[PDB]
Amino acid sequence: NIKSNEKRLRQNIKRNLNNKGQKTKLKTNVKNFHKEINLDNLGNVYSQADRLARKGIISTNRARRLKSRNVAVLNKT
Amino acid sequence: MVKIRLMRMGRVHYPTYRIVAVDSRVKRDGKYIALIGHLNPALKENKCKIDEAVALEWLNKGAKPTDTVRSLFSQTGLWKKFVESKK
Amino acid sequence: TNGFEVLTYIPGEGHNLQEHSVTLLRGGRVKDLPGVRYHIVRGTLDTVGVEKRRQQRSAYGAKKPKA
Amino acid sequence: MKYTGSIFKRSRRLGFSLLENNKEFSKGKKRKTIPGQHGNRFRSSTMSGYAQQLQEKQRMQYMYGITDKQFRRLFRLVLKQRGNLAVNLFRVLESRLDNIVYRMGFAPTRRSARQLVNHGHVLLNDRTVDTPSIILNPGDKVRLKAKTIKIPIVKAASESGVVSPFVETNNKTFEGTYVRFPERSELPAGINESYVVEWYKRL
RNA sequence: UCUGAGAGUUUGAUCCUGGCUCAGGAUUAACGCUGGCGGCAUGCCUAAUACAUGCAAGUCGAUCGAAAGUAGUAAUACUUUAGAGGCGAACGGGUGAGUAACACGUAUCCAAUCUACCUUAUAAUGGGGGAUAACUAGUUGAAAGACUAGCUAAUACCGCAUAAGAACUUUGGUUCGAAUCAAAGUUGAAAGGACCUGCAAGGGUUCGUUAUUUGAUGAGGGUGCGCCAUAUCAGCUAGUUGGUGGGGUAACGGCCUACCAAGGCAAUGACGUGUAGCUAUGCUGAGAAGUAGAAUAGCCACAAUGGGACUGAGACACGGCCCAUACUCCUACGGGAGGCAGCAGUAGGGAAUUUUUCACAAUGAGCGAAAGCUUGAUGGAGCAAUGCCGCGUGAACGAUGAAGGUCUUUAAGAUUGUAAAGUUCUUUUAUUUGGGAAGAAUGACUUUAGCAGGUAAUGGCUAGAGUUUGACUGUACCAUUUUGAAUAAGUGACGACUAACUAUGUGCCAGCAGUCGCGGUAAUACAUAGGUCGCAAGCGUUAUCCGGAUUUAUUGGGCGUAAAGCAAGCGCAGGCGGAUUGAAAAGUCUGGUGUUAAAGGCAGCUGCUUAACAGUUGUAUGCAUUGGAAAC
Repeated sequence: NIKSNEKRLRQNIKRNLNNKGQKTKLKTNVKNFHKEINLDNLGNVYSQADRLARKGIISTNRARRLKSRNVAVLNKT
Repeated sequence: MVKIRLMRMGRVHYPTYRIVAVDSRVKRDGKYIALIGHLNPALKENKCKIDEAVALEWLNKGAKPTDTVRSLFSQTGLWKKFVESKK
Repeated sequence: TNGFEVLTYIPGEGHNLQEHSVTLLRGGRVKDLPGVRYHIVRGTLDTVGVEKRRQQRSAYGAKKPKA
Repeated sequence: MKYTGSIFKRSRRLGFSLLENNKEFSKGKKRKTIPGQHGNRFRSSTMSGYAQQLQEKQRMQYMYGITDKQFRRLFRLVLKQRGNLAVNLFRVLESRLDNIVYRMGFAPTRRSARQLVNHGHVLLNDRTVDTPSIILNPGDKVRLKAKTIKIPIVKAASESGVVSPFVETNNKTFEGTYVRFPERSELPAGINESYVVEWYKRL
């Protein structure tokens, strides 16, 4: 074992927890948008996705793909 | 970052460097894209001719010289034809 | 050193085969003996080379004699 | 080994004077039979092409003081270039520094000349040499280092020396030059170089 | 313009068919014998067997608080970071087990992709919140620790304000799904450190932040063609084939999913078997090419074995994590720890393949404004005749010819043999002395001097200056430096192939042998002696590859009697196939373009005292695409 790996073992855990907390709130917002459809809910979804789009938690192309498939169901009318 | 580095091509006790336009994540004396003159840093008095053709292109589309490459870029006047054409 | 068993002819004048003596082998055909297709490197681990050898001194494992 | 034991026996069997003409010039009632206990009658009974070709090979390389592998390297190197084969090969063999020292006449024998060359007594083109296999080209200047002239063996050769026209020298200043390539008829012709040159199908 | 050598062996003797063997090179070679030096290269191919042991990627205080230490009366200033935080850790090292396939070579498209540090250019670098290391106290153990409660700061995190343009959709028209415009809606941006200036106000510089617009770069996906044997492997495959809706993914996609149908690959070799990292290249060949994939380089795969996933932009991570499996080690029986195929080294195997060696001096990489740090990458030294090359073991003179040996057979002589003895000469090497490099005509370092974007200052650029930096290493090397022929030769054969012949002994016995074959009392083949010759610091033997071998015959073979025409016939598929006219143009030929890494091969040249060797320039080849031609 080398010293400069278990330090990374400490740093990774807290941001892992934080990123999981963000991912699950993205997911619950997306579930909210399925169960009821309106501009406000999906706008919250756009904002919530862009929060992580700043960072490297979610791949940005995933964010755009999901918001595109959500405007797709917005286009029901 | 693509770096202009040195490549010790030669026998023991006799380094003979070809100046190389190589990426940062490449080992010593590895494959590269374009060739930049050569060097024999044992013979003095202008034994260090360089192409001057594609090196300026490399610098103009991203390149990072090193201290021994800084030396060669100094005498030949690469700086006075590079940093002014930069503006 | 593997599982193979081979016939083998000894060189020289006399030998030191010792009935479970560890030896070393050498190729080479022998016309006189059908089946036998090998020789012993003489001068090896156990089979001591033939003494009183002064011509070419390489086969039969004899060192350079004192002048 | 780079040195040979006996030299007159070589001329005996090879039937070629290692010296100019004194190899078998009745020195101690000098003879011409083959050496060993069996010089009585082995005149010519198994004269094969291979036998005589070996004969010319050994004749060619004994009077030059060479050994096999370096001679093979010389043949390969001379084969690398373009021109005629035998004469260029002989030019390369006459481009040896010690052979040119002998042709200078500064030493009585090629062996003494070779020792003097090895021991640093010879300086070439204002550069000291220690390799008897240097390749001399036309227009190359030679001196005797301007040093170690006080040798009894170098003197009587230095004044008494045959100045061949293909290499010129100045006796007192001990300066020489390799101006022109020696000609086939200029050097001893008891060697049939052809049988040697097509004796090598090595490449 | 390149270039093609044979020979012995079946017979009483001959010609032919035909097989074997030798004459040539080459090795990651080993063994026997011998062994002086120098230079260059190379050094487990067996066990991807297991490992004692030491070192292999860390850096940063001009990020943070705090701790410790030093000068200080204090204020304060300086040195290190245990920890938090930034980057690096995914490169670089090693090995070739697996993999017979888009793994590789190679040509391509990604209207299917993404890419931080690097690059052009733009907008802003505002203000708050809430947290936690360390610390303390406790529990607790020898320690590793772990857990419990309070305390903190940041370039750690999270909201809020406005988004230049983005991101995505809404509407309109544009062009041959792409791209660009206009308007609308929703949505998201930071972090400050150091410094100059400024009484201040505030302005600015350097380092830093986010969003942006080109790229460079790297990675990934797909296709063409090529890239082993085997039919003593005939069927193989059910996410398999195709469609529909959704999800998923950097993106395409049965990738998955819910529904429907049974399809698809296969004699032009499916599926299976065994084999193997592929390529450049090495050895051989004149060549078509045979052959191994050495050092090394591009690509690929792996990290005791088998799975999983976080984080990171990039790993499913060689010295990161979890789990399981097997092995081992330590212990205070409570528990732990590990993964040498990194550099050395050990055990085993093997016939066999090395120092538990020095230094960042140079290249480099990483961090750090900068000093500087780490580097068993790298550069060096030690060992090894393992290979290639060079140099030595002296030299001149010196005889009817010293002595001895052998033969002759002895009482002639010849060989040894100018070889020797002897007289003189020099010293690479041997051994002293003194001088003593280049590599480091680099670079960082900051005073200087100026320029130049912008100012008040600050910082870069250009030239100089200096102290500077060597393990190598007093190294090579040089210098009429000391002495001294002194400090250095073996090896194989001598019947023929194939240069080299006599004697003694042995007497089908001991033994020799690549082939022919030698010896049963005169052996040039056995053993030795003498002599001779072939190589020589190497010589021989064995093992493997190509050649000769036209002995797998495409170049380049035959089938009556030498191996070889099926017992014959009907015949699918396939191969080949009359003449004439036109078209297209796959082949076929030629024109352009792109491409086919370096090293290596060839040739020239340059530099090593010269080859060995190092370097420079030029040099083929194939493929894709594009213009033609139109005999066949």
